[PDB]
Amino acid sequence: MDINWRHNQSTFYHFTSDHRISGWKETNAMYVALNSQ
Amino acid sequence: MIREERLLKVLRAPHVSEKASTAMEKSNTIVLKVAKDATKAEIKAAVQKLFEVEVEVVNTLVVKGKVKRHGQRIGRRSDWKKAYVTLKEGQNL
Amino acid sequence: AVVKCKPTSPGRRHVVKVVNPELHKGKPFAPLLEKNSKSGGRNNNGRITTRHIGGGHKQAYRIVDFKRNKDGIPAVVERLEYDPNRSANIALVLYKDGERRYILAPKGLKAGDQIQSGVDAAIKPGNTLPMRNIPVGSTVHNVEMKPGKGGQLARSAGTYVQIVARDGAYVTLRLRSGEMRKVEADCRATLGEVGNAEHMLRVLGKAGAARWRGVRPTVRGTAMNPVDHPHGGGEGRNFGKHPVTPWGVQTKGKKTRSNKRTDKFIVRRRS
Amino acid sequence: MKRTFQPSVLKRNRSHGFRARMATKNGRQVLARRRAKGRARLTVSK
RNA sequence: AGGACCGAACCGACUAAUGUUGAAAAAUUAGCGGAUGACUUGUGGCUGGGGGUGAAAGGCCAAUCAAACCGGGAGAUAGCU
RNA sequence: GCUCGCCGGAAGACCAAGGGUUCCUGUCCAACGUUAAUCGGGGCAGGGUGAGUCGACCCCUAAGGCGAGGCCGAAAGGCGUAGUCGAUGGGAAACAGGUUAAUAUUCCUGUACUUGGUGUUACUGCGAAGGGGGGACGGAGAAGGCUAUGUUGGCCGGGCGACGGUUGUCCCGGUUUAAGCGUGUAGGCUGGUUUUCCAGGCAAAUCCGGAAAAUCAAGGCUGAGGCGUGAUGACGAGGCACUACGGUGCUGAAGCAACAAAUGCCCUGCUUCCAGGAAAAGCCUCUAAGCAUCAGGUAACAUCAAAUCGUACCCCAAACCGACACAGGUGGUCAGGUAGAGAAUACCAAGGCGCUUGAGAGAACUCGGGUGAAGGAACUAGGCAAAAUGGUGCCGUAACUUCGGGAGAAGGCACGCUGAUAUGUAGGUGAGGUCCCUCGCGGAUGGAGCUGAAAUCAGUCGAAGAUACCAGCUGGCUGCAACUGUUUAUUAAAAACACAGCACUGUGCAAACACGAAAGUGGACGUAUACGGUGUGACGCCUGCCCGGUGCCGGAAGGUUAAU
Repeated sequence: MDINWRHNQSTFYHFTSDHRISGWKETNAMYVALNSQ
Repeated sequence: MIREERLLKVLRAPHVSEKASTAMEKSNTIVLKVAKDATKAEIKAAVQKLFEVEVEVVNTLVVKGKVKRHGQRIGRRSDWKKAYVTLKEGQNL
Repeated sequence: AVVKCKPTSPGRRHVVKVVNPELHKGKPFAPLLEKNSKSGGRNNNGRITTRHIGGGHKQAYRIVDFKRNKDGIPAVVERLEYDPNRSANIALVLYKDGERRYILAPKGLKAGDQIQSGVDAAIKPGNTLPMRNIPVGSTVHNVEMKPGKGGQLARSAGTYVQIVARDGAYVTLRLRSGEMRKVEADCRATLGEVGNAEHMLRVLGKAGAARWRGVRPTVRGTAMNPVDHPHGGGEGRNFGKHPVTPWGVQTKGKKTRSNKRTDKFIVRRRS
Repeated sequence: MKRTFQPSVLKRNRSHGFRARMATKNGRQVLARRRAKGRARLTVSK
């Protein structure tokens, strides 16, 4: 359980996805930034 | 011919179970654990010459070893080989 | 015979076929066939060296006799066949000693027709013979460039080469290019012109026809990004550059012959 | 959805197996580092 | 006959709604396009990082791509926090 | 255990890949199981995988890998000849029934087949990393002959029935049988046989190829299925005797015919079309060197051998890939009934499941749905969403057009059930009988029986007959793109990319060009009617002027101009 918890905390450490906050969290930040311009 | 020094090392134990038992008491076949590298000619010759009976035909399967564990330490057992030795009409053992 | 297809279903609207009723409907002659594996345009390094190649139909190679070595033995043309590896058709011929060979089919040549290779051959279309024995001003195909080597000039369909001069050990040849080239006069050549001229009149009609001759699509350079092709980029259509290959060498004019070894043999470049 | 690891034993072995590490200079250096690090299984064989 | 027509398998992914700490790190449901072809699929093989491949989008190259991943130079450098 | 619901071209069954004991039995409930658990794919122990014929190994090869020498390269190393590996392909052979809690084409019963070794006997020219054949192989389409399978009748066994009727044009069930061996059919292909001669198949050849004759008109090859045997056997609905009520033994009737019919088989066929459709071995043949009263070949018989590894279990999934017992992904094989064109769809059979939290209540609100007065886009960025349309036959159908289309334009009418025509027709199939015989798996006649649309007329029911499910909304003007396609895996499917077609330009073959310190390889076993690059992008009418700038091509006089 401890090994699975360390690896499953280590899941989104090297991500790329920009529309999702922290790799996973859905948001509207594309529209927020885009409307700020 | 097969040398007798080879031919003694092949048979290893008689196999006791209920499939073995019904094979003896129903179809003349004695089931026995053999050497892992033992061919069917060696098992046939070794039952011909070590229990002095007449063997009709041998059928050999190989049984895979079970991964057991002690405590939190695993281990596979060990593969062995099982020979279904079908005797002729005149036999005892 | 060229035939416009009737325009049922687009795709057939613009197709022109070149049908030939005298080609053999059936299997080719087997012991002159061999495996011809398709490459994809890719060398022994795996890399695409020639672009736009790949797919298409499976093809078997046909050993065509370009050398024409059986001299003095006559041969009757057994039949004409479709060859997938070429523009022209191939004639299967039967020599008098019982050896069949495929040759390139010249223009007039039908089934049941005598051809004959060698020095003392009659001058009539189909006979391969050395060019010191052919008259000047004769159409001639399947020309050798080195004696004994095999034919390499005028092999593609409807193509001939005219012999214009016999100055010494050399014959001046008007190649189909328009180029005047000197060839050694001991080089064999086959009389007549090679015979499927109407090949150039077909029109293919759709995209998949090109695809089934093994010609993958051609992305044009200006549609790419600048990292890909020198033409690249630009906010709608934007050319602005002198037209080049994908490797920067000027297309549209720039001469790319450098031999210096065979410049002796070129009397006049093409025009 | 079709994930990246679609297993095949024959491609596992032809690709990353022992006879294929030993087949070249750099795979032998791979095996040398795995032995030197001291590793229970060197290649992926079975 | 047909890169033919309608339409299942099969391939896809046009719209909407849900979902958005999901059942799912891209789906479900209802409709939707192709469906004998430039189709689709299984098994194997080949191409490799300023390199591949690209019916071209800077797309794709193991959930990573205006230059992969791993290890090293390496405690780079950081007049900045 | 009885009911109820769900899937049933799957949510059934069998595998491959992948996993690796999850399989089966006994036992335990700590943790794992989104709850409880006596249960479990959990814990512990024991058991379980039986092969000459299935698969692998093996023989042969494709793509491709590796590669003695070799060519090449600062070194590492690249390429590659001989070779050697490499299946996803080619190559010998087994089927039915029974059995275990758990394996079975493997065990048992019955009946078989294949390939090698050895021995005997009879005849005898055998012999290759060599020659020839063969293996040997496309897309589409069309029927014909069959079968699997199903339906109905006959037969056989059982029932006469909780509620009106049910001894009959009644109800329920069964009606199965293989490989192998023998026969040779519906098809399909090909003229056959004998003699002589030859510049071909690196040599040889009796084989192949070729050229002459002569004669006969048939022979040969291949082939589904049927039929006979296998099989007076097995299986068989059910009864009988004991019954650790789990079953265990014994016995066992009929076991036929007609029709329908595949996407399976004849068929690797046939017709056709361009886009012109693997290789090598096994196999059959020919001989060379050699061996020639020997060895070897062929045939019969006998005898021996056929090793090794896999075999459990899941396999559209709770066992594989997805961190999960995850609404996702995952190749092949089998494919019953009724309605239906159908593998759609509805309801069902075989079979398998009810999705590992439940009990209530019946607020707002959210999600998925049903219906809605009058109105009917007034909503809105926009008819988004929903509603509507929807089948078959017949009538009918405009502009425009590349003469194909548009077109399913548009718009209509008919549709159930019953009866008659006709105790079910047209059609399909086709027995007994009869006739002939080159006599049988034959052809001619004949129509019993079975199957069976579709139409008209008459009648009848309902509000409604395409009644459910399933199943086009239509028309008008216009921009872009000719069209089918492709693309931003994961906010963009588009007018963008592609495309056929056009043009310009390079390229004479050791081609230009590309990958490569090089060797080499692709271009291409191609040769200018070809190949590469660039732009434009079907088709129709067309494509005007400018060479001063930048580029390219050509020129060589003069100026300037490096190493030396």
